[PDB]
Amino acid sequence: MMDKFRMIFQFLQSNQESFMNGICGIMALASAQMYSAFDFNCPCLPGYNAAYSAGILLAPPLVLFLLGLVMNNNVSMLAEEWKRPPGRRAKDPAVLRYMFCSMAQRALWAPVVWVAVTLLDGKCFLCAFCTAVPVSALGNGSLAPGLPAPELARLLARVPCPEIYDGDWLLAREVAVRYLRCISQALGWSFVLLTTLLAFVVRSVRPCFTQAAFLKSKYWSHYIDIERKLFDETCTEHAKAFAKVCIQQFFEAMNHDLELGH
Amino acid sequence: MMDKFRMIFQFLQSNQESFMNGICGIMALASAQMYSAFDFNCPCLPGYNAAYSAGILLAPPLVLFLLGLVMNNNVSMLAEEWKRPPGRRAKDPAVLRYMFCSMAQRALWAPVVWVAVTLLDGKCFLCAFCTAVPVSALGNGSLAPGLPAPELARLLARVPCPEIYDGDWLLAREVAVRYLRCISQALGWSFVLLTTLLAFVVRSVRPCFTQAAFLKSKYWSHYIDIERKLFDETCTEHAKAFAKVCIQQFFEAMNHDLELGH
Amino acid sequence: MMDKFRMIFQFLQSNQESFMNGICGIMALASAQMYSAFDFNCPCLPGYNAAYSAGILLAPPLVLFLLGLVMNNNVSMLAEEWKRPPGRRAKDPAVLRYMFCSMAQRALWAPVVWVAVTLLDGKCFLCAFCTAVPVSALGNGSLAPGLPAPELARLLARVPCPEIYDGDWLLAREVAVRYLRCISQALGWSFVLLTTLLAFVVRSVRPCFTQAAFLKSKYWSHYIDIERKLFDETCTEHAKAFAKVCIQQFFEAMNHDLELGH
Amino acid sequence: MMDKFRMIFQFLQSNQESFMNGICGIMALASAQMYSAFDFNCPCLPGYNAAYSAGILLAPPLVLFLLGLVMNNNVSMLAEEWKRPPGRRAKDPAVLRYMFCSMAQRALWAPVVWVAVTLLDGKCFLCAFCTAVPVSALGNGSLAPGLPAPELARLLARVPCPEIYDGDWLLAREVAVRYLRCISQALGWSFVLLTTLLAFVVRSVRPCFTQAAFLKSKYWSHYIDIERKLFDETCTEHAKAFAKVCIQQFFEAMNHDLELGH
Amino acid sequence: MMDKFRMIFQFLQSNQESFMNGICGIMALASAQMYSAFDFNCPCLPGYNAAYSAGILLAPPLVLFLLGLVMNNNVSMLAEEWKRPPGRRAKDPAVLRYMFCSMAQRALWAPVVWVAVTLLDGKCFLCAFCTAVPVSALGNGSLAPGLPAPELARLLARVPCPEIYDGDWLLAREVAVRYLRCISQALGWSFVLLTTLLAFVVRSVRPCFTQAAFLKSKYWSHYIDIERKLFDETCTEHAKAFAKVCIQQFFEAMNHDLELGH
Amino acid sequence: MMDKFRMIFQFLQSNQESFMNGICGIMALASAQMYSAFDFNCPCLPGYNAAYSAGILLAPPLVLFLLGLVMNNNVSMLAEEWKRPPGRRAKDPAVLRYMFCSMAQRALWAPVVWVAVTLLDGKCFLCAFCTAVPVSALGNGSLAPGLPAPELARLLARVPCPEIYDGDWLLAREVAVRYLRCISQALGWSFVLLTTLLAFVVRSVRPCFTQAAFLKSKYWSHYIDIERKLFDETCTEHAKAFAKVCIQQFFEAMNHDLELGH
Repeated sequence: MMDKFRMIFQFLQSNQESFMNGICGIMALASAQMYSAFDFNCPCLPGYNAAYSAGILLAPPLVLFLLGLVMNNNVSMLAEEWKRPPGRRAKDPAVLRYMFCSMAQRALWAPVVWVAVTLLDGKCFLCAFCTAVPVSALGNGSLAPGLPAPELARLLARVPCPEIYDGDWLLAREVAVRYLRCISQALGWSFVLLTTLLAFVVRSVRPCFTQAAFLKSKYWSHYIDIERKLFDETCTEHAKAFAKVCIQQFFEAMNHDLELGH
Repeated sequence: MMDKFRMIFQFLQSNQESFMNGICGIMALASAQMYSAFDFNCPCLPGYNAAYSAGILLAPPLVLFLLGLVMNNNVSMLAEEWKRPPGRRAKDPAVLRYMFCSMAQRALWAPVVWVAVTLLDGKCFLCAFCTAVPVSALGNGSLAPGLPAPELARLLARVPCPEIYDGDWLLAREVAVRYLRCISQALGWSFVLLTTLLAFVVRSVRPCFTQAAFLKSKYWSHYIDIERKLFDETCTEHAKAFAKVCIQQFFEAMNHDLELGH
Repeated sequence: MMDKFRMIFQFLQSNQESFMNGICGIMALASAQMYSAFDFNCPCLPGYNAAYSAGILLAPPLVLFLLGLVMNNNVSMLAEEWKRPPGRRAKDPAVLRYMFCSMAQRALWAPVVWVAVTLLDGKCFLCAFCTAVPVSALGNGSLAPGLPAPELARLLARVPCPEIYDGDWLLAREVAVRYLRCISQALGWSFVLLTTLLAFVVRSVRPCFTQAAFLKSKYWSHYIDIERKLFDETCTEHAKAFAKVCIQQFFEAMNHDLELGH
Repeated sequence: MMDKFRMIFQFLQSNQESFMNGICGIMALASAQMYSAFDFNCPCLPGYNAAYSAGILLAPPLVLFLLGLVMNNNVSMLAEEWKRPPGRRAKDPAVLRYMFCSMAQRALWAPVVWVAVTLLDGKCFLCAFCTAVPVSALGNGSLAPGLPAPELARLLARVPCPEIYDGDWLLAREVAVRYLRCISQALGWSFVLLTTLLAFVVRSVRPCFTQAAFLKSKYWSHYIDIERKLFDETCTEHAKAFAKVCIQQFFEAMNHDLELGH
Repeated sequence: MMDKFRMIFQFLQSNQESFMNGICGIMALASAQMYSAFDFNCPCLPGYNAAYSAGILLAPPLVLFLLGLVMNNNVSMLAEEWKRPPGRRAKDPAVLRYMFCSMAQRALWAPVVWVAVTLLDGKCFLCAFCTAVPVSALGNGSLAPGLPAPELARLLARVPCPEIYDGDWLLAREVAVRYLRCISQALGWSFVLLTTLLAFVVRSVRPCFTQAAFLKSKYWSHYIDIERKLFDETCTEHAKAFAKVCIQQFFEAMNHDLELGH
Repeated sequence: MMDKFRMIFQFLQSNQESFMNGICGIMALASAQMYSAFDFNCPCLPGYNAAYSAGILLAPPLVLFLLGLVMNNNVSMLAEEWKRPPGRRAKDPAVLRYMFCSMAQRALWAPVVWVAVTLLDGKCFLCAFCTAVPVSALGNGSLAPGLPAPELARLLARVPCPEIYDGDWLLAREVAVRYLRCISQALGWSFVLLTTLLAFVVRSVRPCFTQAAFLKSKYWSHYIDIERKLFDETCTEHAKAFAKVCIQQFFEAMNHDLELGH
């Protein structure tokens, strides 16, 4: 099971060449790996499955999203100037609208890798649709020998839980699995395809790439840096002149000498 | 079992990019790992469980909290100036109230990771509510064949202790477990979700972020640095002039020469 | 199974000598390895195979292609100046046609390694043509003992799925496999041969290598570098003169002194 | 068993950020690990246990304490000036009392980690109170079938020694253990809690933190450094002028030439 | 199986001392290792073998050859000036003939290591001549008990495929193998001997080592370096004077000020 | 089997202190290790052995010898000036005879380590003299019960091939082996002794150590270095003045401007 995460492990061990997305690589690479040690096991009960599996395609994604906004050091400047009234805003809506949108496209790198990499291994999908398999399809001389609706859902639904499987009635194990891990791995490619193709279009066309506001932004965020870095200079400077008055008082103020004079 | 902690192990091995929270990463990453080598095993007795399990969601958290306050080098300055009377305080309540509050939000990074990572593996929860499972639910032709209340609590309660399990009466093992590790992993996400969302709000709104007092603080804590660093200069300086009087006395004072003169 | 990817692992660990193709080595080396942890298992059903196997020779290639264009920092400049009308284009079609073509030949290094390295191991090919093997050829006293067409496709088609194989009727297992992994490894060489030989011709002849436009290009792309790098200078410069007016106001504006004066 | 010590192993491997306590980390981290390779096995005899177990909560702690005082380079200066008569002491009792007390709180970091980490694994506690377990409690249809007092102590007392356990009479093995490793791990938390909370109070209040004597101390210990470092200068200086008289005598004193002159 | 390639692995890990051949060591060392992970398994059918084995002594060699020419940065200069007409060639045939020949003797280091290291392990040779072994030689009381020609080729030919071997008729397994891995390892030495001895003669005698043309060559290839390296200087220089006119326009052109003036 | 080569592996990993022999350590250390992965297995047939074993004490040595001459960068200078006529030789026979002899004593470090390290493990010797063992010596109640000459050579000769050994007739296995690995390891020491002792004599006496010609040599080989290193200076110098005439033509020659002028 180490394969899905040990890969980025040496890849992390490989080099130190990246960007903000590589800074996102600090987190989401763990998201490529955090799946590995976090186990998965479904109740194999009659109706809980379709509830439970939807838990592991919506919450842990949404967590990794919101942990992207708070993680970067900008939201206050947008949060601060939004709550204030219009007019008083020292920034145009344009620089707001852009700079707000350039937070999403750096956050979305985690919650798409953690929807691929829990489809390609199918576990998330297996416990979610096993209740409705066409049992007549490849059923070893099938025909549903008088089987009812209840007490068959409790027959099908165990399929992922291996050692507690009921038996050969209208199914083997290795044909009900290994046919739901096929359909799953079809979505996993026909999903990641559509997303990356939609990564094309975005850059390639447009949405708030105006040469005007891009300039004002990068100027501004560059300006906050020099402000913080420079304020410390005046403090340490202005403080240095102030310590000399007091520290000297400790000297010449205990005994004006040492008793250890030989 | 190495997975839960070997992950941060290479992640620790990964790089050296962090902050005070990464300084908290020095500790709490161990808290992500300290769970790994510290075993867990419940008494599997009739009433001790619900006592014992609450031991491992309140004490070891609270320890990691208080080890956060004492660990950082500020509490004296707050502790010193609080015990003194008002008026004599060389600092406003504002700089107190802020600087005191900026100790919590750096300490709380340990005691939330050690409440998630002992819910997602369910062991802490399993030995805490096994005494009340609905045995009729998925009970293999159930009906409670005349079973009493006592001598059934001692029947259910063994469920986590594997090799000492009684038997198939109104239960298998792999259906009483693997249904309490489902409910547990639901809290683990619906908890970590709520917390991180509440990490949003805090930064995003406010609570003592006033531009006034933030300034006075960082100036002040910057000032203590130069004071300590500069005091050593005068000492080593003032001492250097003093050693010359005595060290010379050792010379010219033993024999004023060596007998080894050839 | 680590062999196919652990090789580039130490090879990655080997040194840091490469180029843009070695920059492509950042990705496609993973493509040499990403096959390793991504499992493969075919439905072993009557007609799905020839559908499913074609999934793993066209989609995951095409993904690695489009992830090559978006990955490099040029497509905007081509995308921007293409949507505009002719005439307004500040660049000749020649520099366009070349610079556009020099994106393909840096992208095609991934989608040819991931068509070799899923033929040489034959798994992709095995589940794709097992339905039509000449069963009379090496069939252990063959003759098709009255076997029909249906209920034989479901007999042949299981061949890759080992533990669920039907039996010795007109076949053993280790002669239906180990004869489709021969034919496969013949394409894998007679393919990679043809491609590399076609890598010869390209460089060796020509296609838009004109000394004129190559010059204008590398000049231009060199020019964008100095523009971005130099703009930051004026900002940090022009900003530095501006901070001094405000930062001084914080000083001399809180109390014009400290109450901690002893 | 490597877990309890392999953790600090990579943690030691982690970084090199610490202080005098981290210098104590040089030793006590081994004390976190020295437990690992030093085995434990109790006599499983009738009365020796309660003797023997008390051996491994008092001696190996007390050793790690005294190895803390001697390890640091100060005790002579306190030991030297204590044996002398009062009055002649070149230092006030205050600087003595403080500087003596600042040896304990750097030594106590070892003998509290080696009392936690041999309670949380319970082995030290198991062989110490097995002689008195309430056998009627969870005793598999108990009632003490005429069992005497002697020849039952020799029945209970074997409980930790696994392969030499007598048998099922009024006990199984996995219920007499796994109920004494519960009670133990309760002290281990309710102990480490109380200690760390008492680490709060100490810093937070007081005990010889007077601004007067703290100054004189750190000045003094700073002074011993420059004295030792500077004495070597005069020696190597004063010696250099002295060697020239003799070393020249070796030259011009063997033959005033070489016979190898060609 | 790691031995054949893990050797160069630490040898690669050993040091970084080599030349263009060591640059070829970048590739062919993989060719010493690429054999390791690329499996081998022959059809064990009547006539395909002698076809199939010849596949793995001619194609994968020839690939590693052509990947040597394209890999080095010279073929264009030869390819460019060859297609042109004679007379216009700015270079003598001598510098052509030499410089063209000094491409082969740097490429031939891969396709001789991959013909040795797939003879010394004999697998390539075993599946190629098993159809004609003298069965009477060491045949355990032989005599060919009426065996025909067909239905014996299908008897011999299975010999490499271990678990599907027919049986003891006129052969054991461990005497038909372990006599074709002897004859093979004889060629492997009597081949590598002849080649290295022919490496002697080449250097030691001659073939286009003329002092005249060697000079003109190394001068020329040295000249292309300074040309490329120096062209970038004029560009970045000539561009720097050009950016100042436009970048200033962005300034003073948005608002000529900031609205954030307090 | 890793022991014979894993030793030099960490020894190689040990340090980087050596000379030309250590440069030979680059190769022959592999020769100490190349034995490890190159298998050995003898035909166990009646007469081929004494042929085959002599293959692995003469060819692979002789290869490592000739790979020593060609490997070092001197043979041309000797090869060039030997083919020429006497008189024209710019070097005395003395400097020739010495410099030629100082190639052997740097090459002979490989072909003596690969004759020791395939005697001390005896495999090379076992398959070479098993055909003539005194079977009466330690033969478990021997006497040769009417055994003929043929059909006994095929009885003895299998001895190294373990699983195909015939049986107990006049021999066990573990007494025919483990008496030919004794005699072998006697030569291995009484050989390496004689060689190293002959390494004494050589240095210690003489053979072309004349102070005259040693001087002329090391001067000469020192001179070739400065010649090659210095020639590149004039080229890059003389070329730099030449590029400026042409590179400027590319500028001012495409359009004398850019159309992108805004």
